[PDB]
Amino acid sequence: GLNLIAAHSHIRGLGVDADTLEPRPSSQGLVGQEKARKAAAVVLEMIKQGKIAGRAVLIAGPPSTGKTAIAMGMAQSLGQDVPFTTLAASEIFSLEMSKTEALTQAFRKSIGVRIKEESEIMEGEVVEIQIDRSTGGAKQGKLTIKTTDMEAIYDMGSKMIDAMTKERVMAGDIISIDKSSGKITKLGRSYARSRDYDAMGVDTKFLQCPEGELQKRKEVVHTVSLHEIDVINSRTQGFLALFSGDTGEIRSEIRDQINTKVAEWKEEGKAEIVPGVLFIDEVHMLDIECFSYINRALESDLAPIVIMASNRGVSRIRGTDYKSPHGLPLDFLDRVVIINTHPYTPDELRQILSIRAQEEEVDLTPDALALLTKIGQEAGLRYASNLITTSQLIAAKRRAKQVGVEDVQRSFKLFYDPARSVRFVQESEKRLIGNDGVVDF
Amino acid sequence: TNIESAPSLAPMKHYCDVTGLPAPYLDPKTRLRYHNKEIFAMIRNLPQGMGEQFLEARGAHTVLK
Ligand SMILES: Nc1ncnc2c1ncn2[C@@H]1O[C@H](COP(=O)(O)OP(=O)(O)O)[C@@H](O)[C@H]1O
Repeated sequence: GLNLIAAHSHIRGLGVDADTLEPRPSSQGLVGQEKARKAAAVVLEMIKQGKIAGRAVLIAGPPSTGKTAIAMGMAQSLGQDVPFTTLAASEIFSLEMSKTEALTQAFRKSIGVRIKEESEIMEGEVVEIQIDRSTGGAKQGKLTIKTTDMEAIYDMGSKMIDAMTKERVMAGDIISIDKSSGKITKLGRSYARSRDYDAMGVDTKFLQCPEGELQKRKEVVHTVSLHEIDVINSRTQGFLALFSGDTGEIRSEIRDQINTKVAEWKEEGKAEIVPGVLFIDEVHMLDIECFSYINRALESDLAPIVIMASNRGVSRIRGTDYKSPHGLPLDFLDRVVIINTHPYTPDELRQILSIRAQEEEVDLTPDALALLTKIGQEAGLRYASNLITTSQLIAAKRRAKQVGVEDVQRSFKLFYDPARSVRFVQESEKRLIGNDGVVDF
Repeated sequence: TNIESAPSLAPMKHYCDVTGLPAPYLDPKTRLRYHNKEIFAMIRNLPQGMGEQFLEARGAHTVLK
């Protein structure tokens, strides 16, 4: 149920030690990369500190050397506390709005405000409801409820009886009357009145009575970013825009006033600012018009730390014509700090394939694992990690239990690795459309 | 003369009548304001003849005739 095995469903954190920052070589999924994971650990421990600006760390490296893996490790090693936002750098080139402003919203999405305030709620099974609608109306009525411990009678206002016939509270429901507003969230049905429910399904869940007192205060903690407040204070009922993307060019005075009230909330002690992480995946797909704004959005007090990943070597910058390292201009490479990765040794390839095999729960003989490591030496991690999922299914064709050499050699036979595909293109020139010609036998 | 005593008409803050703490909810069996579940336990296992004396101390006992 919505936990389908992806290409990164085996990473359960960054995996490094949190006491001496030592990258232990096999923990929580990330296996093999040492120096880059220690530098990511240092960056991660200065994110949770909070006493630094929005800085820029560039995870540069060759393809399939674990860059999205390190970013997802830092995403899993923070929990749902500090806001992590992914941004593949082609969501910026929109048509609903401009391009620099679409980047500004992605900066504002990663600066949370965390405020904690209390509510008063009521648990409990309804014993019975009597409503004095007799021609009368919703004027007076009695509500008898109980927990396992308590039991009580309440009288109701008119604007509560109009919420009781609104949710249709039966004799046996497990409701949560939020006292400060009046909404009723039925948590379920009580088991002891299972006879008293006729208009339900044959398969219907039933709960027990709530345990404890019947009138308690909850300290809920909410955390919303500054872009949330910006989109809220933009129309009449404008929060729908951030669920439908129909927000446009937000005027800058609104952002300035909200940057003032967040500081006034912090100085009164009513609030607390949490700087998040913004991960700009594939940062080489930005033109120089973006870098001339990231060079100055990383200057203010309210700026999240930017982590970004580049594949290209000496390549061209979009918008302009002159080449540069990593596809980035040099005045922006002065800002960033670069972490370089390395290709993988074959034993690390073998144990990464072992983790990817244990994640999908596929049994492997060690001979097939040796053959698969030999393939991954010559065709990369992605090809072998797909040959695993193919070979399990090919073993399931002929009703086998463990995969073997006779199935990896079929998966290697049907599905070409991209090197042999490049050889296929080079040896089938005259029929494949290069630029001009089509020859038909 | 002697009919100058005046009643009231205002919302009253109802307190507990077992203890003196502020109590927000009563009972169906004995109609006692009570603070929490310990006082509810001591209400539902008290010996008979006293659950009416609490309403006697608060007033409106309504003893039989
Ligand atoms: N240290 C590691 N531990 C486990 N799996 C890894 C590690 N490094 C890379 N991988 C795997 O290799 C694949 C390529 O990593 P990824 O970061 O997606 O490559 P790229 O940097 O080209 O995006 C990923 O699917 C990931 O599962």
